[PDB]
Amino acid sequence: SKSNQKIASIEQLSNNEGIISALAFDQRGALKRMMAKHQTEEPTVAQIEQLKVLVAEELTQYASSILLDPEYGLPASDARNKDCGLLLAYEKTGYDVNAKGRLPDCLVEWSAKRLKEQGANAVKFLLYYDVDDAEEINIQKKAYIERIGSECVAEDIPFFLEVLTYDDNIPDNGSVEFAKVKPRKVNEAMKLFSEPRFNVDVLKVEVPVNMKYVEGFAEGEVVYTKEEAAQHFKDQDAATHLPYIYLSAGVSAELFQETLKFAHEAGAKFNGVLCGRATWSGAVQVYIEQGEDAAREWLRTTGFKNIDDLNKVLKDTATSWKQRK
Amino acid sequence: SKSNQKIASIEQLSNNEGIISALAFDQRGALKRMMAKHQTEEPTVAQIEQLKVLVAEELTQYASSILLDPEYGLPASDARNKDCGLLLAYEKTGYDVNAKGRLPDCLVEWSAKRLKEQGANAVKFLLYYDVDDAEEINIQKKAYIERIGSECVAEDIPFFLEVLTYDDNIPDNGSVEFAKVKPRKVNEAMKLFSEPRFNVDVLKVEVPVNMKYVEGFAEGEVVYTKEEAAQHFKDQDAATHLPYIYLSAGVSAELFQETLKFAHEAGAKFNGVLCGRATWSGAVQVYIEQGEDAAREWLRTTGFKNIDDLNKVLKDTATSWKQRK
Ligand SMILES: [Zn+2]
Ligand SMILES: [Zn+2]
Ligand SMILES: [Zn+2]
Ligand SMILES: [Zn+2]
Ligand SMILES: [Zn+2]
Ligand SMILES: [Zn+2]
Repeated sequence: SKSNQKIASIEQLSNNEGIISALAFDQRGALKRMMAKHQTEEPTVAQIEQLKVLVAEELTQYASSILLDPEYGLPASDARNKDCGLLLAYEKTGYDVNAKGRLPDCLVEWSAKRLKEQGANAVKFLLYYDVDDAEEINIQKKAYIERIGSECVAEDIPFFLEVLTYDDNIPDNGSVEFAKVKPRKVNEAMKLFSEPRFNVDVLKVEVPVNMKYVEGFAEGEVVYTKEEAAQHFKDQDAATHLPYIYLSAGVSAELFQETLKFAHEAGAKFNGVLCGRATWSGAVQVYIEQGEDAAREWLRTTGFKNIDDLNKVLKDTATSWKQRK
Repeated sequence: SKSNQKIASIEQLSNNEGIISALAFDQRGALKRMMAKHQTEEPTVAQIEQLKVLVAEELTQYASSILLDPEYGLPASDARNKDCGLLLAYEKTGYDVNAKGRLPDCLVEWSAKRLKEQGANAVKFLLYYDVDDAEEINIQKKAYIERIGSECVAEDIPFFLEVLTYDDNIPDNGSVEFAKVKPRKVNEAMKLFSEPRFNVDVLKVEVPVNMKYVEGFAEGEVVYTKEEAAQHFKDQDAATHLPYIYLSAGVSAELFQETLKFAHEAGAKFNGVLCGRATWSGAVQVYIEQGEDAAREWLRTTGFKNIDDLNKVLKDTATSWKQRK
């Protein structure tokens, strides 16, 4: 029984079939790491704002919505296509490697009310979550999400909760050891944050396996057979009643496309994507080394190919956010 | 047009005339400072919980509600009189003297939803605010209060905002220099936090003058005449449309009583009090030095006299929270 305004706002984030075919560019710390590979200087605010503007200007005509951060992304939000909706990120970027727990913390100048006043159709918040963590840590995380979920009810604005999994006992997310526990980490977190007390509207989540270790896709060690990986997608689908969409996690455009196909064939009725680096990552080096004009040209050719190829796959694979179990 | 449930909850916090005749004991850091004057050991959790229990057991029959903190005050909340309502504090105790700005920060395990689930009839949050501070500091404070105000709308629970004033240029609140600016600091903060965007239900505030420097009350220097002090109370009344109640700030029971009379004669239509140390402060030394039985005896004699004398003054001076301008 979702409120009329929350329904209306999620319609504004979705395409004409109800698929969330969204473009993600709220990267801050992560964008700076990408830029640091191609220049010796620290990135400027102006530089970062302008790169986000280029992506919004060139690619939002092909997206149903764009996710931006309010620290650098407000000029880009003004530049978005007239039919493209807006999500704004609410968490501070990254986490303190020297503090235990990756504890969640909102941007200090912002509230759900102020994000709505900037024109957001949704508030997005990223939480790092390990279901096996100490309860002393996880209680703080549950309480924090309850606050944000309550703010978004009062402000009558959809709450998109992004969950990224981790385990302090397995510090490398990309490892074989992490790949074995990932389905559990992802699916259990979804079960928890689907509880009504968190007031989440849409979950933005990882695919439950690391595809780099799935039979057929794997160039090295194989952690799961195709049958095993497919079952992890089925378990993910059963973990929530809420609409859920996938993040790209910086894999190649082609691997992300083949992942969505695999999810669909396995029986995950995912409702779209918030796809960032798989679409636009190549623009960063071009912008730095060649300049603005060359970056625009990259976005009009390769960027366009990446998002158009993605949209074609979504048409065949994704399910309206309104579909009910 | 307050919601039905918020109205019902504030009725539960008020007496049969609609006056908030409430008992405050959410002190944590401040209570420890009081206890440290009478023992060499650091206070224990068990010790602090039990002192709050004694106050709830002996005095809540004479109060319309009690304000407690969720860190030590939950056993005391269970012990309150059946007709006495409950407010729970949401902020961490005190502030970091080594960090600039006294920036607001909720208790990490709590949310408005969880406070409501403990049986609170209201959420109370303390904000330290200097209207003359840098905007870089104050924007964070406004954003933070907007979040809490929004949570309390969603959870349909009254939001009591306590404001304490300060000025980093005048580090001693109790000084003559601070006394001169206090009315401005207090009244301007009330004007700001009465804006609809903060969703405050009731303001808990300081009296706008330091009575220790008002003509007639002053033993030393006189900062304001009686006429001048009376006008500051009139300005306070005009600063808000919301119900507002006074905190005691640890003055004597008799001075607090004469302050409420002065406010009333000046034309401040205050709606009650959240009175803490003026009522129970003497119990702390007795509990530590003499023990539990002696503390109960103090509460049944002097404690009772203090709260009963206060209730008599409130009957003559305070206005229903429902009164409209
Ligand atoms: Zn390079
Ligand atoms: Zn993301
Ligand atoms: Zn198909
Ligand atoms: Zn003593
Ligand atoms: Zn107080
Ligand atoms: Zn009178």
